Amino acid sequence: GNPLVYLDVDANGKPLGRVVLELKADVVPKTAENFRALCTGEKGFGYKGSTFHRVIPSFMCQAGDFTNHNGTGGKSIYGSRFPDENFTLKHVGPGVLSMANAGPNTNGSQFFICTIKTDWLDGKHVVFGHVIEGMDVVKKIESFGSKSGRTSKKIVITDCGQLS
Ligand SMILES: *[Se]c1ccccc1C(=O)Nc1ccccc1
Repeated sequence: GNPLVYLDVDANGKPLGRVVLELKADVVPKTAENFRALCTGEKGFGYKGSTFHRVIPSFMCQAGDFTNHNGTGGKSIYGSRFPDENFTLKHVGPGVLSMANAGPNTNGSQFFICTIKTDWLDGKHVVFGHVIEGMDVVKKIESFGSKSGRTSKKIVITDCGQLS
């Protein structure tokens, strides 16, 4: 069974609700396992308490920098970075979960929820899951973004974990 995980998200302390994600461990087991463990916090670090630090309406929500909270940090459960597992899953449309990176083989903990179908990102970012429930929460996060990515409220993953 592919893991189901959740992120409960706040905007300036007001609960926005829950995003439920399926991690495609059947396709990208190593990338799925990293995200799953960062959600449970079982390695002693992870996403709880961290933020969506970059949000661009009509494009994406970006999160996972739980060390520096600004896009420069994060780390994987394996070490600071780990390779691109494969590019089998594509950026097919809204709700896609994709690893952020700084070029080939630099996956860490940062990730995007992508709202756009684009062949240009295929083969550059590892896709590893999708939104099962809560796309309305994603659009509320989106509502607090801006062209630059700066958010107008502090968007916080107040709790996260594994459902199954
Ligand atoms: Se969508 C997506 C998925 C994976 C990586 C990056 C993106 C993305 O939309 N990036 C971006 C879009 C618009 C402006 C800045 C950055």
